[PDB]
Amino acid sequence: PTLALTSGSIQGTHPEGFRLPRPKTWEESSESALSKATKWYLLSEIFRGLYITLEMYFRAPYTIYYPFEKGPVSPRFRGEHALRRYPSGEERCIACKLCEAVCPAQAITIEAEERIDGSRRTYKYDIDMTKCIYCGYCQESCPVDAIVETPNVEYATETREELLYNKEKLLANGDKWEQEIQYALDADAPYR
Amino acid sequence: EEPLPVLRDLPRPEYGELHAPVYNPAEKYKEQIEELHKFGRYIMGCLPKFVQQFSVWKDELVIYVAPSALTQVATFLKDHTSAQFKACMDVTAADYPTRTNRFDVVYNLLSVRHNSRIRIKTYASEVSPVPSVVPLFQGANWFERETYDLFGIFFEGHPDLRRIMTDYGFQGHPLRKDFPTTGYTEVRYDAEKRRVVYEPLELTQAWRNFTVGSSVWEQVGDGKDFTPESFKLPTPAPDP
Amino acid sequence: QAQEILIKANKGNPTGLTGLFQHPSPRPTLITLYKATLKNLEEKIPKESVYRTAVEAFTKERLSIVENNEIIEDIEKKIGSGLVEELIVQANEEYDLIDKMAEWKAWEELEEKPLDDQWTYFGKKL
Amino acid sequence: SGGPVPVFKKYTTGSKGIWEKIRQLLTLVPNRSTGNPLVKNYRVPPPGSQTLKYKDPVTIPAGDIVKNQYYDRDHRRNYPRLVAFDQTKVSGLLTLGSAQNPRISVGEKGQKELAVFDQSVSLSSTLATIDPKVVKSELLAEGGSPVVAPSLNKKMKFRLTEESEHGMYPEDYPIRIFAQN
Amino acid sequence: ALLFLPFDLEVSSMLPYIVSIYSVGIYGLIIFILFLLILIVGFIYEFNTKSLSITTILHKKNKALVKNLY
Amino acid sequence: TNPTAFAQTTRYVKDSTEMRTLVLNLYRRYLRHSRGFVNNYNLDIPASQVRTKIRQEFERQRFVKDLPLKNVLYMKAQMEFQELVNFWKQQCHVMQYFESIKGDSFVQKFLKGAQ
Ligand SMILES: CCCCCCCCCCCC(=O)OC[C@H](COP(=O)(O)OCC[N+](C)(C)C)OC(=O)CCCCCCCCCCC
Ligand SMILES: CCCCCCCCCCCC(=O)OC[C@H](COP(=O)(O)OCC[N+](C)(C)C)OC(=O)CCCCCCCCCCC
Ligand code: SF4
Ligand code: SF4
Repeated sequence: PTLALTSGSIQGTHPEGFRLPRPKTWEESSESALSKATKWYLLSEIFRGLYITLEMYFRAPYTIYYPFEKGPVSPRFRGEHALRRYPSGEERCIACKLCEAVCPAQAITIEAEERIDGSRRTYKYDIDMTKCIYCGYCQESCPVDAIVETPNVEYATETREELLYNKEKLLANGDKWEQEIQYALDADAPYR
Repeated sequence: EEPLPVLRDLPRPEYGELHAPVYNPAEKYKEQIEELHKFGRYIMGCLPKFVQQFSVWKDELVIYVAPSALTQVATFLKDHTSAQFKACMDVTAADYPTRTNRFDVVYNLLSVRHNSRIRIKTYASEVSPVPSVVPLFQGANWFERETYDLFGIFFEGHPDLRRIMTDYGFQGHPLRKDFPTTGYTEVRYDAEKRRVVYEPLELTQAWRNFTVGSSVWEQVGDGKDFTPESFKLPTPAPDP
Repeated sequence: QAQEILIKANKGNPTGLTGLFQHPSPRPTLITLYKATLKNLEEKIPKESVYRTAVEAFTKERLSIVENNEIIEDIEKKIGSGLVEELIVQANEEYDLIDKMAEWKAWEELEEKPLDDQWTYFGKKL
Repeated sequence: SGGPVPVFKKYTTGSKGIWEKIRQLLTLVPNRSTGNPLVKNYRVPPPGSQTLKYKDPVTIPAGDIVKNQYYDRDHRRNYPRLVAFDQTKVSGLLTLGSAQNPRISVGEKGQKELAVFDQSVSLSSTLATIDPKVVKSELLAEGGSPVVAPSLNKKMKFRLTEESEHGMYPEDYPIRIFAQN
Repeated sequence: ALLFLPFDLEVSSMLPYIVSIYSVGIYGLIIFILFLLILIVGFIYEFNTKSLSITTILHKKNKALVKNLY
Repeated sequence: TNPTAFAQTTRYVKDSTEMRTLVLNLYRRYLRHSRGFVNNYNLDIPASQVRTKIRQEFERQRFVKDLPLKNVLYMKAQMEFQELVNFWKQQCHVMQYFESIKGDSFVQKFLKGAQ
């Protein structure tokens, strides 16, 4: 038999002790008048508050001297995009257009056809680096690891035209950062 | 004062092959399904004049009412002791242009009393007004202000209905399906007028609609039957 | 008749909830509103309505528990719907509902049936 | 429990020698850490220079080569169908009972009755004309009691703790800590 | 701001007593204390009326919900 | 909670005649604040044209017949007034409202690409 008889539930029932006791009056304060006034007139907690702040003055600060030092990075970090190659030198991308279809922001533009020697290669490949949200979906979807995000973050440009990376630019990044891409790929290969 | 352990080097458990049971996730809601079904019917029996129909999905009970049945059913669910939904969490809508009344106004009520949530669905058209629940729930003042801004629904009885999200003097209600996702206009700074001006929309890269390449095969089946065996009409058994 | 009762005190010891002060006369006030509701129910709502049976189910039940439980803590744990100061507002709102429930005549035929295409979503009937 | 912990049991840089004794003599709470992580412990093998060779984890029933038919574990296609109960079906259930507790005749006589509630039946009329025991047995509960809103968590209860147990603010501060019970 | 002016002229008129505290002796000390008592009776008056309190007469109202059964 | 300045309740009118009284009343309210609109918005035109262009937009809807269309066009009628009074729109918006502006021959549209 449940408490539907009184339109009550287990959930509606408050725990024991839920009702507050009678609030104390001025005659039930444990502190004497002088103790309460010595703390009040001599700013007891403020002088403590100063003292705790002064403890920090004799501690080692946290600041690092960028650009002479860098904060930690991990192999999964997402930064600047780069198009990679095989060791033999052929471009890794087979113009499969997967990354273009995942890309949440539609930052990728791929135009492809059969190469001069028959290969399935891309002749136009742009990333609108001012439209990308640096999300890593293109990297996850590439079947041949052709498009990755290098750990670079220091590439701020004076003009916005310089942030429209075309296929020449991205392949030049893949050559520049190939060694660092291998650092991250070797470390985080099994986790993908 | 022993030196701190190097947590890298401490031993770790060894496991062979892992086993995890496979069972339907919808099964664990079975008890919740019957109780919402009972309590859903209870509201209908109490108010047959208003409750058109009720539906249960897993652990969510929906009550479908007409626009003229809104204030009545909302009041009943707020004041009745068996169902004290004092807190209204969400007021929204949805656009289904195929239906005669496209907009589908949905209310979510919370009962901190009995730890329950109920949903009210009431339809509306583009020109037909809907009663405002602001006199009951003060928390719907801005949720109704937002629904009008994004759906253009007329809310009758609202003390101050106005744009809350879109710009002042914004033409058109964005979440209506006929409104394009990129809108109609865009702004730029005009040197001659020394002020930011509106101009008609013109995209340097037109939006690409990859949604055309959707699935040509149906992807999910007809579903499964999880109605409690106490809410199905019995089959009249054959005679001897 | 002119019986004036207090629903929400505006001063006194707190109850643990902000704005809900302790009620000076908890038990007598509940009994007055339970007796009124049972009386006022039959004045306006006919018998075939389930709602009338539902209120008389527990308004009777909450009226019998109050009488036999002089200790407030025994009232709360047996009704099981919060503090006694809350039960006053439950009882009060239970009373206001009947004045509106009778007016709506909410035991009658469905005033406005949905169109044949209303509760259909993406080509399936719900 | 969350009792205070000696400073040398926390992974932060701490003083040694004469300065440790100075640090304990002048600090308000001597077991407070400076917060600068231990250089020799924190992230010492970086995430890119670990030694663990990761292996893809696979529970047996759903990763096996055998006894692993996909239609057994294809839960996405076993979703609960959407059923809406109109007034008519409530009336039919109310008058005729349920599939578990039948109140319908057998054979063609029963097939007559089910077809009665195969078209519009307003529920206002059904409650007006039916046994009052039906409402007390089907619609309402426990002999006419109402149906309280069901709880999303039947195990949601609370209880009051005290500072000797919850460790937080003492009784004077205007908040109370609730346990599970 | 208005009460700043009377209390400022009280403070600035304590200046002559500072550079003459020795040579006025007990007599000028008793007069100085009397000069301060009369002004303190003003401090009592403006302390009891709570003149400097901003107060909140416009808002922060609460009421008792009282049913009016018939 | 209390409503903001110059606010009105949203009621769906059911009589045609009732609406026109509200419609006509609202028109002077636009006209009354016209000088303040110029002063507050620093408009470059005298208040005469401000009164001029207000009237035209009322007539644009004069010939609606069905009632449910009448209310919504009145509900949005009040909202535009309320925003204008309370200085909610910026100077850029109001200028561009009144700063707005014969079709080309077939050869001319053909010559420049048409539409
Ligand atoms: C001496 C000159 C320098 C300090 C001047 C100011 C004194 C302040 C304390 C008196 C007021 C009071 O109320 O003192 C009493 C209070 C509170 O005691 P409680 O909370 O009841 O103690 C609890 C129960 N016990 C008594 C068993 C412990 O103690 C304090 O908070 C002490 C604060 C010490 C740190 C701040 C001093 C350093 C500041 C910078 C110095 C360069
Ligand atoms: C007889 C011995 C004479 C000693 C004279 C010293 C008195 C000093 C003030 C004490 C009174 C007090 O701190 O008062 C607190 C007042 C007003 O508090 P209130 O509105 O009355 O509420 C609290 C009292 N109740 C509940 C009883 C009504 O505001 C403050 O927080 C002022 C804090 C100022 C801190 C400034 C930083 C300090 C810098 C110097 C150290 C580095
Ligand atoms: S990281 Fe994400 S947003 Fe950026 S190009 Fe790749 S898929 Fe597009
Ligand atoms: S996913 Fe990889 S292979 Fe496919 S188009 Fe993109 S970069 Fe080329």
